[PDB]
Amino acid sequence: FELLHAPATVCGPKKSTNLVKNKCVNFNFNGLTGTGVLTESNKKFLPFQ
Amino acid sequence: TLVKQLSSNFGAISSVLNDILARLDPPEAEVQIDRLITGRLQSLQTYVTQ
Repeated sequence: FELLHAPATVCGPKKSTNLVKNKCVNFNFNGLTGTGVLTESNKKFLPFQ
Repeated sequence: TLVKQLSSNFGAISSVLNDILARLDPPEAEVQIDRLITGRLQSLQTYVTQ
């Protein structure tokens, strides 16, 4: 396994949940084992990041 | 420099602890976690002394 943080494809066989904003949750994105509050931001990205 | 010291291996497989935890079995986690604990404790003692 080539373990990194770049966009992964081969993800495990577990179904997804929905999302709740403005409340402290322990999100699990494609990796990203953290905890915080999810607020819609304004930082304008670029088409690849 | 104190904050930047957190992002270092110190000899373990990876820096971030919450990625070690979900990536090694409990019989193997303590060794990596211990390497991190000793390193971070040393950094904190250095900062306090200065």
